Amino acid sequence: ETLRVDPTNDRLSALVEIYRMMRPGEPPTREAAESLFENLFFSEDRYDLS
Amino acid sequence: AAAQVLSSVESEIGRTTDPVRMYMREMGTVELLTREGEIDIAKRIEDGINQVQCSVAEYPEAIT
Repeated sequence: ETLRVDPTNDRLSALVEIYRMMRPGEPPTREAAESLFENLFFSEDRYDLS
Repeated sequence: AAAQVLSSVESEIGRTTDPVRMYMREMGTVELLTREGEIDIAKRIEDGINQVQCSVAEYPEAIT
């Protein structure tokens, strides 16, 4: 039922909304949002568990 | 079509107030112009101020 309210279908609009929430007012660019998404969780420098 | 980006984003700006984002969003509109913008703009300035120095002739008014 959550999927039924999922507005998107593509990877790209989801990435857009993420970039948006974290950087409001700016327009979207692909590589920006992509590098952002991956560096929040998959960059060893910006994320560590100890 | 950068003003069109302003249109949409402003249509749903998240009540932004930072002028930093505003200024960068504005200056990102007009794109660079290289290797002939320099020269042809200089030659337009040439045309203007040399139209002036042509105007600088024949002053019975400004006899000085």
